[PDB]
Amino acid sequence: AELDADELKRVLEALLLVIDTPVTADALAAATEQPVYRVAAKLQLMADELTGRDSGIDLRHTSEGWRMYTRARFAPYVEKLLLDGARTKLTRAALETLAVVAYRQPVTRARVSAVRGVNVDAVMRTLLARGLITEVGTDADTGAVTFATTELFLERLGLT
Amino acid sequence: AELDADELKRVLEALLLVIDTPVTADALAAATEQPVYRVAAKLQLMADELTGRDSGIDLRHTSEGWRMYTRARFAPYVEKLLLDGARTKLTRAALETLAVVAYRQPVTRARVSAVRGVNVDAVMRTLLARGLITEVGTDADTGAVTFATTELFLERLGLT
Repeated sequence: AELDADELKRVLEALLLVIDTPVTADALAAATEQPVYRVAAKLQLMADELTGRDSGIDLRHTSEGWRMYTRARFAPYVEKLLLDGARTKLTRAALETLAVVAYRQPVTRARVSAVRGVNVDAVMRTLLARGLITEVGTDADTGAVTFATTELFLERLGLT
Repeated sequence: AELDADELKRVLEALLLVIDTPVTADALAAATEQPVYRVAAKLQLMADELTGRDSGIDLRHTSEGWRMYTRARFAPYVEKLLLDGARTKLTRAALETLAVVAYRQPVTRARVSAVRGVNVDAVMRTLLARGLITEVGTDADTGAVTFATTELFLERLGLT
C-alpha cells in the first residue's frame, strides 16, 4: 500500500477533520503507515498552501501536535454564528403578545395580560431582554409602567 | 461590508470548521450577512470543488443543514487513527516484565513475579491482551502455565 503526494494530502485532510484535539505527526504517520518525516513535511506544505490562499482554515502546529484552526481575521464571524444560537426563535404566544404591545403601543402589562387572557411575565421578560419592547412611562391614572415597541422592533420586522 | 466570491468562501470555511452539528444556509447567511441564495449556491460550489479533487473532506447537505464530513473511501484511515488512542504506551514496569519473559522465554509467572519482586497480574494481563506474550505450555514439575513472547513481539520490536 502506497500513497502518492496527492493521496497522502487527502488522507491527512480526512484525519485532521475528525480530531477534537491536536494530533501528532507520529500519530498521523502511524495511522497512515508513512515515515513521519514525510507526514511532518506534508502538514507544513498543506499549512503553507492554506495560508497561501488566506483560507478560513489555518493548520497550525502546537506542542500537542497539529490541528486545523479558524484563521485569526475570521473570529468575528465565528463569534456571531455561535451566538445566533443562544436565543431560540419566538413562540407564537410571544409574537402574539408582541403584537398586542405593537398595536396598542402605550400599554400597561395589566392590559396585555388581560387582552391575552393569561400571565405574561415570561414573555414580557424575553421581549424586553431581546429589546423588542421597552418601558416608556407610566399610566397617570394608575401609575403602572407603560410599554412600547422599540426601534429595533421596526427593524427585525421590516422597514421603519 | 461586502465579501467577494473568494472572501465568502473563506468565511464559510472558517464557519464550517467550528460547528459540531450541521448548520443551515440561513444560519450561515445570517452570520455572514448575505442573501441565503448566495450562500446556498456557494456551499454547493465549494462542495463541488472538494469532490472535484476527491478531497479528504466532503461537504454534504442534510435536513439538519450543511456540514463537513470525512469522504467515504477514507473511513479505514479514520478508524485506525482513533483506535491508536485506545491503548496508551507501555509503562516502564511493563517493558521491564516484558523483558523478563523475553529473555527467560519459557517462564511461569511465578518466576516473573519473583524476578520482578512484585505481583505482575495487571502487567501480565495487558501484555497478554496486546498479544506481546502468550501461554505456551506448563511446567512439568509444577503444572504452572509457561509464557513466551509472540511473533508480533518480534515485530513491534524490530526484525524477526
